[PDB]
Amino acid sequence: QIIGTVPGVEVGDEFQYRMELNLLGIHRPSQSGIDYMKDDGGELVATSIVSSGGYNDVLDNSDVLIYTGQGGNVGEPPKDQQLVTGNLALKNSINKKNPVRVIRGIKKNYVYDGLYLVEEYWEETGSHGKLVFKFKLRRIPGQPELPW
Amino acid sequence: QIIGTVPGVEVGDEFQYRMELNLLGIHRPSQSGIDYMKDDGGELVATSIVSSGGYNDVLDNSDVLIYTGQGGNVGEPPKDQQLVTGNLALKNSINKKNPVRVIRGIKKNYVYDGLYLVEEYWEETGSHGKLVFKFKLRRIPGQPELPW
DNA sequence: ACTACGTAGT
DNA sequence: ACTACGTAGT
Repeated sequence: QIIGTVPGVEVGDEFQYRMELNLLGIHRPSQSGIDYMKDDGGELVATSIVSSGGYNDVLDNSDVLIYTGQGGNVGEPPKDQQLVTGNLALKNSINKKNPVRVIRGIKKNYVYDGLYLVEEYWEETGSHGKLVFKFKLRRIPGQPELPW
Repeated sequence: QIIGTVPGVEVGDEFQYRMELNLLGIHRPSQSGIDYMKDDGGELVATSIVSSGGYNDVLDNSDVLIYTGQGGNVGEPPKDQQLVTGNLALKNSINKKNPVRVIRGIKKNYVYDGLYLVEEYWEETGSHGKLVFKFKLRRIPGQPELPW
């Protein structure tokens, strides 16, 4: 479990499978969009996220990404998302200011996008009355650009 | 889709993931235990099976393997297995006498076991009143032995 | 749409 | 036990 850059993995590197992300220490979960670990202390912090067509993420070709919290049956019946696990880790990552690897799903299937910081999160009341989290992430300046 | 030996894959070769079986043309399905294809004609025939702790397969260290049909919620509520798809392909493979690759799940995760022929199948009435298929497969003589 | 002898992590 | 922004094939 490593925070920040992973040796031998360059911005722009592409992968066919989630399991390659795991083999290379980029992103461990087989399906989950958020990976996290405990820091110096009991607190969870996020290490990497995957945005691949789930959940109405907002990805333009700018430095800012809006990333939807996991769960609540968003993207069984609708229910409130919960500030635990990966959602809570992303939140905590706001205070820690730790880098977070971002992998983006591409319609060969995944690209490493570089490091981002989580700048804030908020709650939204979906079209169903249920809570959804949104995390605003900003790419750290100085990284190679990606074409899209 | 190839019947029989796959170039560069030796009896005794091991693999961590089902997806490596697929990449190498050993076994295509991501989860399904039976892979099949159409032959000269409209008929399905089996090309490979995976025995990995599902379904009460009978695997001793002999040349004969008893392989359970798929479905029926065996290994939702219990229901009759059906002679279609992979089950039907294995059955048809009795008449075709075509080789069938056998991969065995090992408690790094999978081993290629060599080629077998399907010699017969039968039906069994499980402890639930529902039908289950059993296929008897016999390893073709002349192949390297595996330790167990 | 839907079946599937998958997987990792907590 | 249970969650999960997986997958391939038909």
